[PDB]
Amino acid sequence: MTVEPFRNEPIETFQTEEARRAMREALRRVREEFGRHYPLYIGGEWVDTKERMVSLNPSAPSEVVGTTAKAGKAEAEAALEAAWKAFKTWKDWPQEDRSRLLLKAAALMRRRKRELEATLVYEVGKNWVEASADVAEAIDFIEYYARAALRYRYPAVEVVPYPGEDNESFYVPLGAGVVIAPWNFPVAIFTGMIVGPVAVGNTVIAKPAEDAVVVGAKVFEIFHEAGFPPGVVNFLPGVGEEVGAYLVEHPRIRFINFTGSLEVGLKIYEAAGRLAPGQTWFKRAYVETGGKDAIIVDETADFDLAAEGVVVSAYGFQGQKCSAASRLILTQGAYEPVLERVLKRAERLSVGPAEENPDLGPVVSAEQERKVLSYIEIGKNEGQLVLGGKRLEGEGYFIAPTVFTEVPPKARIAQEEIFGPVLSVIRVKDFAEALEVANDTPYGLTGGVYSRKREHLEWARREFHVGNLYFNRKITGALVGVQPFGGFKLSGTNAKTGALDYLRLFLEMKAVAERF
Amino acid sequence: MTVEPFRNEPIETFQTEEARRAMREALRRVREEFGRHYPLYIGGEWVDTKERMVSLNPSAPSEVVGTTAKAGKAEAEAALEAAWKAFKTWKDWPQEDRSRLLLKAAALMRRRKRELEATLVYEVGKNWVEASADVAEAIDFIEYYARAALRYRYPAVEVVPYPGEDNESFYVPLGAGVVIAPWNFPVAIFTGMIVGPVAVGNTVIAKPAEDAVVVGAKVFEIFHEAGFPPGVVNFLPGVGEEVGAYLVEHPRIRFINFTGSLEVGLKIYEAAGRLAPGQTWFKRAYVETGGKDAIIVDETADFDLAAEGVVVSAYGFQGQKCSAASRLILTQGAYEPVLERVLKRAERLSVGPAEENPDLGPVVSAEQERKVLSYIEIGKNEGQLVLGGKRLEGEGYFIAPTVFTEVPPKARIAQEEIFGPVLSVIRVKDFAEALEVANDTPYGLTGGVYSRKREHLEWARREFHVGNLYFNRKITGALVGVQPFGGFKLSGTNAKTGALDYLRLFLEMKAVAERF
Amino acid sequence: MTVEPFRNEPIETFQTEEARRAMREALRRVREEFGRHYPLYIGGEWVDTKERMVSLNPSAPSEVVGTTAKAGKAEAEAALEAAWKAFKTWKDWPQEDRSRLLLKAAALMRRRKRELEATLVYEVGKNWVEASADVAEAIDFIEYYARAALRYRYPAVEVVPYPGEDNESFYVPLGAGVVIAPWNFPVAIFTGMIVGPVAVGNTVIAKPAEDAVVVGAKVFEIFHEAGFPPGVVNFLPGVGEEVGAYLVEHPRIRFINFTGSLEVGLKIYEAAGRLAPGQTWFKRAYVETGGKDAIIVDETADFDLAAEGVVVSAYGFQGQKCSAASRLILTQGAYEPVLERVLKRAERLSVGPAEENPDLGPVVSAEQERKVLSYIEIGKNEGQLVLGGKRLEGEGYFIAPTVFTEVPPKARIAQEEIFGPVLSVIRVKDFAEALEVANDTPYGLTGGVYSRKREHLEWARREFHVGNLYFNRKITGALVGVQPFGGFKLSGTNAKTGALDYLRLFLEMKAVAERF
Ligand SMILES: [Cl-]
Ligand SMILES: [Cl-]
Ligand SMILES: [Cl-]
Repeated sequence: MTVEPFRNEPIETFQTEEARRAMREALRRVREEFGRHYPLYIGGEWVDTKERMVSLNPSAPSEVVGTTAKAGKAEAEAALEAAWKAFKTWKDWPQEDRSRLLLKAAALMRRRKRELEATLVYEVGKNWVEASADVAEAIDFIEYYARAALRYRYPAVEVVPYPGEDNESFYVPLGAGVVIAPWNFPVAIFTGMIVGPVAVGNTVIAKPAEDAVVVGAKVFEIFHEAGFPPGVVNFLPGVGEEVGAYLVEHPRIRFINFTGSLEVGLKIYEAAGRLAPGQTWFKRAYVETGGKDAIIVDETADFDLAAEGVVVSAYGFQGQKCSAASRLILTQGAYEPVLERVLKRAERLSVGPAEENPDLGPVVSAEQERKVLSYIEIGKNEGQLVLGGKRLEGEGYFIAPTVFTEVPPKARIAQEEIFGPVLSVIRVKDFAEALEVANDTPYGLTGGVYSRKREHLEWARREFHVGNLYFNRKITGALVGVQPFGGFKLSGTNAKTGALDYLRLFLEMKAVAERF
Repeated sequence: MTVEPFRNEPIETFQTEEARRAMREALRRVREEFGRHYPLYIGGEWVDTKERMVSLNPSAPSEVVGTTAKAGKAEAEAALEAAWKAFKTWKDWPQEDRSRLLLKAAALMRRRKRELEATLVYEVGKNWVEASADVAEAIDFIEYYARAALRYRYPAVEVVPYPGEDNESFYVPLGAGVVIAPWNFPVAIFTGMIVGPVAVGNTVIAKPAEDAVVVGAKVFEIFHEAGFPPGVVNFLPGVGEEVGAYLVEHPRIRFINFTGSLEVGLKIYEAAGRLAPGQTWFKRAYVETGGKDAIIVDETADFDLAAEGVVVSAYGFQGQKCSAASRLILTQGAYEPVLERVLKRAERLSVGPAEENPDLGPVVSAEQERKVLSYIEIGKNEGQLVLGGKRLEGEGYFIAPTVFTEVPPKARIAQEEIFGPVLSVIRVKDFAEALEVANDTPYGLTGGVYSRKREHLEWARREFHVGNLYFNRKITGALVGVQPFGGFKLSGTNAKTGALDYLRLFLEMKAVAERF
Repeated sequence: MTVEPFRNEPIETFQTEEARRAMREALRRVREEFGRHYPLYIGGEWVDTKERMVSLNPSAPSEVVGTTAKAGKAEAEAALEAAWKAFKTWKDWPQEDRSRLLLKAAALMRRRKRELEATLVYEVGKNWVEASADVAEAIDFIEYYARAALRYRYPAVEVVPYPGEDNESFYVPLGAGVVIAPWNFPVAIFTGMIVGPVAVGNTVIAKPAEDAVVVGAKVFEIFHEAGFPPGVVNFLPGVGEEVGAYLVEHPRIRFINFTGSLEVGLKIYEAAGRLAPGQTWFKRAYVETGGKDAIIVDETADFDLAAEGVVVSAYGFQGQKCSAASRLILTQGAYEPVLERVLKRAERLSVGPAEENPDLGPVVSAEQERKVLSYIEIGKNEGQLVLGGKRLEGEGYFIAPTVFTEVPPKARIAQEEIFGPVLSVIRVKDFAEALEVANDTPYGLTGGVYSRKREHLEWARREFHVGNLYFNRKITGALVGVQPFGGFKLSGTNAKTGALDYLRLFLEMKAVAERF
């Protein structure tokens, strides 16, 4: 290697005066910047449009964080032309050259770290630390994929030799594809889904989520300054069901990288399986679709340690994470002790404008608020409400940390992804039944077990069917490189991000033999 | 990694009827082409000249084996322009591509093996087996270097990482250089010295020895058919002192790869150290300059095995090898037993036209004959002639296997390289004195020890100062890859051919750092 | 390994009170030591002489930092006898034993770090940080070569196996050689050129530069305390053209390791190519001969970052570095913005006695002052003087940072190494022409490019023909292990210091086969 061994970007806690000072100034500059307009980015240049996308401050929705241009079918076609044209030469860049480009991008992102975090606080309502972890993760994706990509450099395939011939197998990129990102990790997942494919030679048209178009534009400012060739990466903020669907169904889109709801993921995967008119390849579609994550606690666990991890896992970023603990499965012996600790901890959580660095900020939008409050009403008819369950006063979309107990395993609130600060507690007899209930959902993304009994931990290691399992610690915050992230069942296609395998998904192999 | 592991090309022994049949047919085809004229090869095409070179059959010098063009200064300049023009793009070829080209050349040579061996027999007087080993070695050089070159591909240097930077070191070729080859291994060494530098990106101007211009041209027929780009390899048969010296002293020759006499090697090394008018680099000159190799035998040895190895080493190819055993150092207890056995074996050696596969063919030329006969006369005044020492009947330059005994260590025939079938026998007290006499010459190429005493063998491993040492076996016929070949002291610059280290000599290193 | 992974010795910045305190005390003790006399070091003992070498303080030349004995031909012969005698056994030391000796030497040097830096400040006029980097580099050479040498331990050569035989190839040291060092890095390069050869079994006679004999003696005090066997390393301060030339031309000197001017390097390389009377080997000569290093800046660069790097690169240690940026090539779009920033930065540079830790100390000697002022006069007739260009008031050899602009690419000041604080600015149309001008000098040591355009950086990576290339950072201060140091063309033989390959230059290979 020609760079130092990968290390995860430290997540800022803001305990020191220097950190608080830097963050206050970043928050103030971003705030003073409200209302700014960001154009589309196609073929290496910013391109404006007549229509626009508006991004509001979830902590005070009367405030416009900023606006962006709006991509329709015409802009989609333009981006496609630029991306395919760019692919023609981008695919031939030595891998070392492409990786150095990503490393430059990571360096530029790191320098604008505070600013990006501040933008997350205002645009999507993350408190300070949640914002810091998001940006740190994005930096990690770039650093990790830059190095990982070199493991696939020409000619990387291990083959069996043959007398009188040279037999060489190597990987080549797929082409131009589309990236459709979520709003909950608008810098991290947005960046990761883009730079992975791009690092190995693909070109990308990125479609940021409606609620996070501004931070997406700022990421592209970094790509532009880094110097990615025209067409290699394109920014197309717009409506998913419109320009997003258009690209997914397009005959000239080689692959689709998607992270979001199961509803949309199911549509994309189905569409990808169809041969659009004139299409000349079988589309590849990678989808990460969330889950209904549970944390199990048995009577041998450290109850205080468990309650702490459950609260962090269930309410971090208002429970708006595909990794969030939305289910708490407690064995008979641990039910009371753990539930009482969880409630005492959760009732002390603060809720307020994200800029104030509360424990919980607001949910991301009115629509999200509607969805979460709606599930709370359903919950009142399925389980026992024992904490919160209501909207708080204020313009922002504030929902109090909520807890339902005595919830039936097959209740809607114990099966459907709510994506809000709502925890469903399920009582079970023992560990065996705990695993039963844990596995009995259509998902399989994250999971956790708090227990001191080795046999239960090792049993879960083999039988708790989730892609990311954690013992005696929070089940959120998967670190790039450390914990390959991706699930099973309806949580997606198991495309592990922050793992060597991720890049192989954006490559195809060629075997060339020469008989001398 | 994309081809089978390296293996040495089997040396044909002609023990089967099919092998003999094939050789007889190759000999017929080759002699039926004795009238052919081979032009120069410059910039991808054969270019003829007014003057010419004539090659005779040393087994019947009135018979012409062929003629070639004769390169002068004008042709040297033409080749130089073509080689530098080619270097500009040849240096940028992926190493994998350059290696495949060599592998193709090896495959072609292997298919024309009998034809080349037959040409060696008629042009330089090698018997069948010596001819076969020569061609097999050339094939080995191509196969080995094609593979070794890949160990230096971009970016191959191991460096220490530094924070915030990419530090990449890699190898790059030198440019255009001249290869000046000997007549004793006109296919193997001629091929090795050319393909080694070429394999890693350099371009070469090859100047074959006057006595083997025809077989040198046939090697280029192979290079041409293999498809080396115009200018990469150039064929310039001509007078060493003329065209050879012109290139060596030229300010635009980047390196010189030479194998031949010490006399010429010393001149070349001195010239290489000077800055010619307008020259913009420090020239690298690699010179292998023969030796005065000895085989030591103590009283614990298997005398029959030793006598066999001595005869093989001293008279193989009429002793015209830089590795030939020209000194036989015997301790008191081994003297009589060994000398009598060597004499009995040597007196049974046949001598005659090489095509009849005798034990010994003729020496290569009238000049060589004059030199050898002169040393024989000198020997008569320094030691006691006990075998041979006469020219044999026929126009061919046949000289009988010769043995001198009671030769003083510092005698001219015990110090100077005769390059003929002349073995000097020196008697010593013990092994320690044997090592002292072995080391006391200006040379250090090959050497051997016949003994069963482990302490004597391991002692020699450390104190017998020669680049290639052999225990209880012949000291000639070093195999590519198995025995890196090159010596110490006045035997040259220790450029180990058939070894990974050989290619490093034709590369320079660049270190590029990028601060992100 | 039996030691921790190599890490570069930290370069002291002296920002903390502890560092300033330690340095002030070291400077005071060295100063109080002025006038001390150091003898020659031959055969493990200090040997005085009648004549002496005088070392003055360039910041106040009336002060004698110290004096040393003076080696003539008689002392050279004595050192040669001691070095060859020492080689006899030193070559047989297990590599692990030799490396541990170097590690001990490094530990002793590290403990006397402040003292050595202080000696550099007074003897050669380096400010505090330049002095710190010099000593840190020396420590790095010892630490790096100690480990690197183990990679060559018996039996290190990868060979192809053969049926019924043991085939073992291994490296052995060359013998006793001479090291001729420069005055600009009298601890670093002096140490590196000595310990590299010595680590693998060679013995050395070291000839320090006239202006840095005292610090050279202090290095030998460390070697002595470390315990290198008598004769392994010898200290011979004296006149280069006298005792230096004597050793270079001597028939019993096996190799020459030289760093200095191109004029002397050319003479040494030529002499090394000659066979002195009675010489029994082909001499090896490694020469690093400086350069005419340029930094290129295009219109896409961070002009502030570039101006800062240019000033550090051009004036660090008064531009008395073979790596110093003596040329600034600016494209049309970057000319004005960068030149104005360079001038504003350079005009603020302080000049004064090195002990005061100014930005620039004095040039090293009266002769150097004469040479630099002379080139300034030539510059006034070739380009436009826009800053400095004069001597400052004081006894010390102080020259103001100088800048010439509108300099013709082929002007003497844009082609010849001035080795002073003189920068030549060259205006060009674009990057293509920038590379043209950059490569058009007889040298090829260091180079740099400030640019944000990936295509220009990657183009330079392959076409800016210098051994050490840096992007968006200073082109001086190559770190051992991180950036193999050595150039192309007339900058030397490309012997990369602080790289694994460096040690191979002081070894020759032996292949020993045993047929069972
Ligand atoms: Cl599982
Ligand atoms: Cl030896
Ligand atoms: Cl280069």
